[PDB]
Amino acid sequence: HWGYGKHNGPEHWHKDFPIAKGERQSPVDIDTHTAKYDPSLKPLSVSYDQATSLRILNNGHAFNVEFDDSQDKAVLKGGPLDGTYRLIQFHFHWGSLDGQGSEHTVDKKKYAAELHLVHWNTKYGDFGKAVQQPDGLAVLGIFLKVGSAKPGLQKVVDVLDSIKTKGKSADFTNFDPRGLLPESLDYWTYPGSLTTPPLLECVTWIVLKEPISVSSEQVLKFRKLNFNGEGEPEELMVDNWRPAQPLKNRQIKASFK
Ligand SMILES: NS(=O)(=O)c1ccc(-c2cnc3ccccc3c2)cc1
Ligand SMILES: [Zn+2]
Repeated sequence: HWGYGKHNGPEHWHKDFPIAKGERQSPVDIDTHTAKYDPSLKPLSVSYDQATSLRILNNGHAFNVEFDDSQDKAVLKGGPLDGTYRLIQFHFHWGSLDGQGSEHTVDKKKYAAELHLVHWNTKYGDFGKAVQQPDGLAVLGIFLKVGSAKPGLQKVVDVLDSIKTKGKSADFTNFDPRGLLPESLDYWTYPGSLTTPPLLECVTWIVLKEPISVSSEQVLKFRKLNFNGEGEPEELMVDNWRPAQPLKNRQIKASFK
């Protein structure tokens, strides 16, 4: 099955998921000089004060911090969006080296990691229905650069030892995702896809221009996770990013001048 290795990595996915060669695939390079300022773009509305985190899971390609999405608790609105999107999970993509790891790039620059806060459009009733719709998901993407530690990330880092291998999960209640956001909510936005199989073309991408800083030790502990399950040969969970895909007939808009 699919993964990030030489024999099952992004270059192979199209054989099981032909949409990998589609017209609105993610991630993309964000050419900041070609992205046009759109003065009609509204500010983002990130309402996370009532977020209810539940669990953290090693799913064999990343770790997901999952939320209660059975009610409107943590929601994304505004920006390019119509309607209300419920937070269901966030996860990261990261590198084996500080100089790579993000999925989106900015003027071809790669960050050490990228955070994805995944939300689904409540008008479709549940997550599984939403991913079948071209406006089903809104993913808030946030770059991570290596520098000073991010205090609000440390509770995530601390628990990774307990979910080292594929299929392990741990209680993760009372985590506040507001501690993962940068100061500014200026963003770029474009229509795209899931960056992992099934690669469905259901995502409005909202990528924050301001990265967050994490410490070398924080990302180091990301890289001690495992792709494999317990009892199998150890494969470090590193370089779980898909590279930039052709922009094709899309325009990236900027919320800011
Ligand atoms: N990396 S990303 O674009 O933010 C992202 C990628 C994939 C999913 C996801 C994962 N597994 C699925 C299984 C069945 C249906 C939809 C799925 C979506 C959810 C979010
Ligand atoms: Zn992702």
